[PDB]
Parts: sequence; structure tokens; C-alpha cells
Amino acid sequence: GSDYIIKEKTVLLQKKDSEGFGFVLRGAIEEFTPTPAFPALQYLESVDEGGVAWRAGLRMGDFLIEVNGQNVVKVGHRQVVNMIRQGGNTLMVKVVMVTRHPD
Amino acid sequence: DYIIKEKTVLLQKKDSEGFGFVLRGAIEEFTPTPAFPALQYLESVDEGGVAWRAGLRMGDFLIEVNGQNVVKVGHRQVVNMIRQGGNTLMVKVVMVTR
Amino acid sequence: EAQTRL
Amino acid sequence: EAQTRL
Repeated sequence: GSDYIIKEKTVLLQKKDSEGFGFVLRGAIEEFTPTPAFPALQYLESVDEGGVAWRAGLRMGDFLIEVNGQNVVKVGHRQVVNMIRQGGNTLMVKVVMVTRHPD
Repeated sequence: DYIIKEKTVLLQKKDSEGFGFVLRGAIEEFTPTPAFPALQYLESVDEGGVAWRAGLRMGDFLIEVNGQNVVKVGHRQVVNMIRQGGNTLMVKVVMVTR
Repeated sequence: EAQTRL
Repeated sequence: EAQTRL
């Protein structure tokens, strides 16, 4: 099987109007239900080695649970992206970090 | 700060006997948590039984039954699904060992 | 809750 | 799945 190390946390991002947060969001309409390995629909496909996101502590693989106080666990990619934009320049995301080890 | 042990196992029992475990579970709107991953879990597993020999143990939460996710399924519905498989049960489970 | 033996 | 740079 597999052993999963689960860690949760909330991070505050704030960028200049002339820059990006520094990450690529990835994720999936039908039915989804949180499993240990995949606790949410969207996650960080990648995080820029030195941008806002990276400096705030976010890393690739981090699943997005909450965007600006809004639970996005089961929310489609499109809408999740729109939420992140609504908060412009400031983003408070709650994420869960899942690391898989062989058991 | 939360370790979850997962595995998918196959159980094959004989007509006469049972798999050898007591399933306890279930409010309405369930929101999975690391410490509380699913609704149904194994309250007890008969030592040396089918379930026991396959590797199932007390505290195992059921994630998928015969390929169907049951994380948020009601006790009766899950029991029924297990019944459905007859003498075989493929189950994915997790043990929160935090 | 509710238990069941299988 | 889809991806978005942000």
C-alpha cells in the first residue's frame, strides 16, 4: 500500500499589480469525493522557484481547499480560477499537502 | 502531522461463511477529515477470518467497495453493496495512524 | 450509528 | 484536466 503524510495550512499571497502569483493551477462535470491521495479538485501543477507563491510557502502538489474563505474542494477549474481573480493581488488559500511514501 | 495508511485488498469467502468483520458507520452532510476519513469503518475483525487473513484490521475506514467510492455513503447502502458482491469483496481502506 | 456483521 | 498560470 501507501503511507500518506497529510499537512494543512493557510497562506497569504500578495503581488504587485504588474506580476503573477507565480503558480500554475491544475484540476478537473460529474462526481468527485475526497480520498486520502486526492483531497480536492484543484492543486498546484507547479510553483515558480522564486515568485510570490513560492515565497509564501506554497509548493507543487498542494491541493487547494479554500480560496479567500471559500471552500473549493469540489469546485471546477474555471470557477476556481475566477475566485482567485476576484481577490486580485491578495490571495488567502488554505491548502493540504499530501506526500506519498511506499508502505 | 497526520499519517494515513492505505491499501486495496481482495476478499474471497465461501458461501457458508462470512468475511469476518463488523462494519459500523452511519447526520447527512459528511465532510471527510484526516482523522475521520469516511463514514463506515471496521469496528471489529475476527482474527484468522477471511477479512483478517486478507489484512483488514479494526479502525479501517472504507474508501471504496468493489470499486465504488463509499467515503460519504450511508451504512445501509454500503452494507448492501458488500452484499451485492457475493463471496468476493474488493475494498480500499485507510488506517489513520497519526 | 449502526453496526453490521459481514 | 486544465491548467492556468496565475
